[PDB]
Amino acid sequence: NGYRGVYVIKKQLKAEYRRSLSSFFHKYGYKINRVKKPNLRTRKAFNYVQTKDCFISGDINNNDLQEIRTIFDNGITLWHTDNIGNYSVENELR
Amino acid sequence: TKDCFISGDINNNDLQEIRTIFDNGITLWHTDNIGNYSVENELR
Amino acid sequence: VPLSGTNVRILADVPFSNDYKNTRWFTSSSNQYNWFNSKSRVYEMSKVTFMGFRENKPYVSVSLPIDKLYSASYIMFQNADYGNKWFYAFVTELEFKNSAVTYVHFEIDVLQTWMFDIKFQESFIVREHVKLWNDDGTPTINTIDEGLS
Amino acid sequence: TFMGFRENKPYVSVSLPIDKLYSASYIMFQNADYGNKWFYAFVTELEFKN
Repeated sequence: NGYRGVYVIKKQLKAEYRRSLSSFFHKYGYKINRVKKPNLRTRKAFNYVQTKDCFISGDINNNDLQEIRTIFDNGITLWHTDNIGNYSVENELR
Repeated sequence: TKDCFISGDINNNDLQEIRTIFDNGITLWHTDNIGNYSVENELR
Repeated sequence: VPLSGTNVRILADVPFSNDYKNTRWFTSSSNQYNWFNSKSRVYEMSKVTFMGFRENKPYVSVSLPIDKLYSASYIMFQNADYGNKWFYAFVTELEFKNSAVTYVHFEIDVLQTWMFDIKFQESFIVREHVKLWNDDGTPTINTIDEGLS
Repeated sequence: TFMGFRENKPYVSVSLPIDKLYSASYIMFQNADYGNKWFYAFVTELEFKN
């Protein structure tokens, strides 16, 4: 029946789950779980950012500074174009 | 029930209260001996 | 959202509430108006002023006994200064002020009021109703784990 | 001049009828003490006093 040698079978998830996960990643990026400085303006259209216990300093009354930490700890989307909310765009790097 | 739907000519406030009552669970009695669970409680 | 109204109408028998679990969706404002216009008018005023003042207690004074306004469920009104736009609101509570004068409390129905001004953008959909059957009679593919026995 | 004083709810007096500002959403201004720095703010509520 012609079975000899070695076979390489390549597999990927179904269309339904590709659509599902791709759309989630497009809007909310990836799970990172790193302590590092955040990516604020690396994409052409928008950057989603969610931190935990973030550190932010500056010449700011601590009250406003605390509010700002809270904002990033809750997650926020930073837009780099005037078309705010339009997620159809590619949102490629740079 | 859970998230029950109930309509009627009722101010929505009372209607909301009634939905809540069924969402929390309630026993509807059909005899005067309220609370007596010894009975057979057969169909019909 | 205005604090003085024209063409004010208090309606009976509007079947949804500020729980916002249900609403009647419309394809146009004209259709929306026609639907509300077929409701019984419990009371009407040509020109009136709204109070509250304090947040969350907005209301309109009506010259009827509180028993006569029990059927009241909804309010619609226009504002002379923003054209032919209709504002819609739930009647939330009747407050007895004087006899022969009730304070009718209301809360802007944000769905009905802004129905055609809202633009929905891409969102995480937890549940929705989807296409069930292909043209050829085959089922569509929906296999997301429902977690129901 | 800004008000909201002791009331702790800041606001600015405008000489327009409340209907003239229904589209208002945001405020920006400079301060003599902070150079050419711009301050930005949400409009949260229109109050009819006069």
